[PDB]
Amino acid sequence: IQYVRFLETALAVSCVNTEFKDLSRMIDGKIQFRISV
Amino acid sequence: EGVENRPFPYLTVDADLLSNLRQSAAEGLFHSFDLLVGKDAREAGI
Repeated sequence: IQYVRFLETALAVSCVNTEFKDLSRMIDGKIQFRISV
Repeated sequence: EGVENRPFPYLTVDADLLSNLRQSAAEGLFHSFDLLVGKDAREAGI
């Protein structure tokens, strides 16, 4: 058995991992960008 | 679309998002987007 964590590896440099302890309740996520050109 | 146009405290980051932007939105890379030209570029009313 190789005890490997998602943080112990190098793939997490691509993903900012934040622990949300209630994710079954989120129906949907959203984010708004406003680019002024 | 699903875009909300209500005003917001738009947090300002320093990354230049707009590398080949208007060609991308006229091609529709984004799922859902709103082109606001001129008078509608303000904060809408509460």
